Amino acid sequence: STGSATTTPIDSLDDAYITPVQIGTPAQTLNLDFDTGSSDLWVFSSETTASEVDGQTIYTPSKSTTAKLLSGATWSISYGDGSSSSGDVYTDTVSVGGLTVTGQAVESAKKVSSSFTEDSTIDGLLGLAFSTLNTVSPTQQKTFFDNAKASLDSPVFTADLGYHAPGTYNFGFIDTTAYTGSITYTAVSTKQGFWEWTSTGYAVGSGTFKSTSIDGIADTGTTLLYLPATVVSAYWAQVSGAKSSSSVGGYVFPCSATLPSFTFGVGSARIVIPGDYIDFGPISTGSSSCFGGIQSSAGIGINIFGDVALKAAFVVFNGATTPTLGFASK
Repeated sequence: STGSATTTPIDSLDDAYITPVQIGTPAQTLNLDFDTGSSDLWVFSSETTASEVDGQTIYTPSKSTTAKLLSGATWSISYGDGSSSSGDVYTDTVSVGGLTVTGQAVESAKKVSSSFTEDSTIDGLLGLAFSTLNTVSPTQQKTFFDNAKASLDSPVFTADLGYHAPGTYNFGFIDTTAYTGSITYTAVSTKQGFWEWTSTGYAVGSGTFKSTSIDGIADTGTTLLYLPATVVSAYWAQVSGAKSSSSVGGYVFPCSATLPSFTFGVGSARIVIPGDYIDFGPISTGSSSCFGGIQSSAGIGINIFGDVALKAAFVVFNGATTPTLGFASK
């Protein structure tokens, strides 16, 4: 089997991407944030505290003839941005782009933190990291990809995120029309539960490439590109007036600037992020200070190849017995 679904930016900045997902019988379609940095499929629901729901579409398990309470199971997750959610668990039928999994754990939120409530466009998350990170207790649950894998034509999914435009998540096949050149594959460590890999270096604009190993994670659920402070300083030093602002929480730059590109290495190959992809707009409405799309990972503990980086590539998440990642230009 295969599936193919369009993923759409939630706003004009590509702050996140939503993909429609069918849950239950008859189908209830929710727009979920596909997140290769986590491993829980959770949704706003009829169980979510009413004051914490503000415009999201909810899953109502009592209206699904295939929903079954997973008795005793609870979940609770905290994300790198400080947001969180928790609740109980049902199993139900879940379809993405024509690919159907029966018995998928659907984690129903009883509580969500303010950032989720405040984002009316995201109805939940669909985790695509390794199932070892799933938070369901006492019986850990499998991701949608893990449950689908055996049925897929090939044990892979691909992320093709757009810049200020829709893109595609495919399951079970590699669309050879969706990229240019060849796909370069690179090793993955699953030891932390992430799609963790080592970039071979970087360049700023037209500058020379610096060969240096950068371990990080391919994370569709993180907006920006978070890299070591040395790398980030070298980038912003090429932008007149750019500075790190403790009050804003990262590097800002004059909105009048033209940003240089940023290149990252995948083996001997190179992925070029155009400068425009690094502009996240005014820090506040009407400001002439703009927020940078490349930020330091120093306070995180891990480097994160988020959407800023991934949207410049066609990315293969290869879930073979030994997983690997593939990157192609597009």
